[PDB]
Amino acid sequence: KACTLNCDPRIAYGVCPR
Amino acid sequence: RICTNCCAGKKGCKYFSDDGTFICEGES
Repeated sequence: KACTLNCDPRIAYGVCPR
Repeated sequence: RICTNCCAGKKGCKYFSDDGTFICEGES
């Protein structure tokens, strides 16, 4: 679950469940 | 928040930008 890093260069909102 | 990759950004979860401008279907 989650990540030590990994978090968008410029993205904003995210929806892992579909 | 900002660090690159769809775990929270690009290539892994779906993704929208600022307003809702799409960028990654969690693998793009």
